[PDB]
Amino acid sequence: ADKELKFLVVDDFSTMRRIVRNLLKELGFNNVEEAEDGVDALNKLQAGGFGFIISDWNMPNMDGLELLKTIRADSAMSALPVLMVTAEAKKENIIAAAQAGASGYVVKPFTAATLEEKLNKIFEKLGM
Amino acid sequence: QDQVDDLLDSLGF
Repeated sequence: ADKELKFLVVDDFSTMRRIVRNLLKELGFNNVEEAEDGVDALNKLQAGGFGFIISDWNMPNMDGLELLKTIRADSAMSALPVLMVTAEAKKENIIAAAQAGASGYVVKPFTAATLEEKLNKIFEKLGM
Repeated sequence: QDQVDDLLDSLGF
């Protein structure tokens, strides 16, 4: 993947957004923006240029799964990589993420190494 | 946990 790939980090908890952003920076990905929920995220996505989405599962107004579906059903954004982040891995949620088209699924908190590992699995799958 | 982990592994997550 290109070091300048533009990421959108979505979470209603500001501290977690900062942490994910810092983890991305640690891996050399500096082009990162933030959104506080699914609605805010879609609003900023309408601006264009985004190449990767990392979204939390539980957020008000529009949660992670709802954001993911919206992206996948949109003609311009349908192929965007989306890594889902959750507080707890659950069978039902995992199957739901698969059905909706999640590129990845990871439990927080996670280290830089783990993030790197999840991103690389997605890049490889997508030939990025 | 073992099962959750195997599910994730099977799905490529």
